[PDB]
Amino acid sequence: XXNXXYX
Amino acid sequence: XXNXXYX
Ligand SMILES: *[C@@H]1O[C@H](CO)[C@@H](O)[C@H](O)[C@H]1O
Ligand SMILES: *[C@@H]1O[C@H](CO)[C@@H](O)[C@H](O)[C@H]1O
Ligand SMILES: *[C@H]1C[C@](C)(N)C(O)(O)[C@H](C)O1
Ligand SMILES: *[C@H]1C[C@](C)(N)C(O)(O)[C@H](C)O1
Repeated sequence: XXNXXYX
Repeated sequence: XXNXXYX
């Protein structure tokens, strides 16, 4: 991954 | 806020 969120 | 990221 490497991005974040939260969805 | 309350959401995340990262931008
Ligand atoms: C999500 O990423 C942030 C940034 O590194 C960190 O501070 C949180 O503990 C992690 O859940
Ligand atoms: C989200 O990320 C910030 C930055 O590291 C941190 O301060 C919060 O505790 C984490 O939930
Ligand atoms: C991350 C934060 C958020 C977008 N407010 C959420 O609580 O809805 C999600 C489930 O986790
Ligand atoms: C959160 C993750 C990311 C989008 N890959 C970033 O490193 O570019 C940003 C600065 O922090």
